Amino acid sequence: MVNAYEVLKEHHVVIKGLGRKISEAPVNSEERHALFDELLIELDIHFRIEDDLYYPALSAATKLIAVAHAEHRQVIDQLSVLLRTPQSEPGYEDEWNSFKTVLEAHADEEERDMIPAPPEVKITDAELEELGEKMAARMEQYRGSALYKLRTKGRAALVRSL
Ligand SMILES: [Zn+2]
Ligand SMILES: [Zn+2]
Ligand SMILES: [Zn+2]
Ligand SMILES: [Zn+2]
Repeated sequence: MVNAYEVLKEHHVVIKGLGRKISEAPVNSEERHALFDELLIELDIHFRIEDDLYYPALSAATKLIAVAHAEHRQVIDQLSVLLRTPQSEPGYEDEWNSFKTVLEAHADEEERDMIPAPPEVKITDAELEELGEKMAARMEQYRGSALYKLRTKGRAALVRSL
């Protein structure tokens, strides 16, 4: 029996783990480039399940919902800056660290304020299980479409979809 909080917390662990593997791989290595694509896939589907399923269930917390969505903008805006410095360029590792910091702050801020749901949100244990089930299935569906984009249309197309 999984629930919505566990789905998101377990996926934050995945994302943080990819971020650590990226950081540990040599700059501009084949390994680091593949790991970064893997992170983009997981990030794409993570923000979508938050925006499409989890945050709507929490809509009664209007101020924290606004902050949550603005924090997504923070991550996407920083990703745009990161992609303007390729790994072959001297300032790349500074840009990667700046992005990693913003990404890690997403999860930390969410796990402070929004997991579990804020007090204004009335959601039952049974509803959290059904929501967790829907999120887990939607994650598989979204990963399929994210991969389709990356495979058939490229990394740029996957970034434009965030
Ligand atoms: Zn890998
Ligand atoms: Zn988020
Ligand atoms: Zn969003
Ligand atoms: Zn999250």
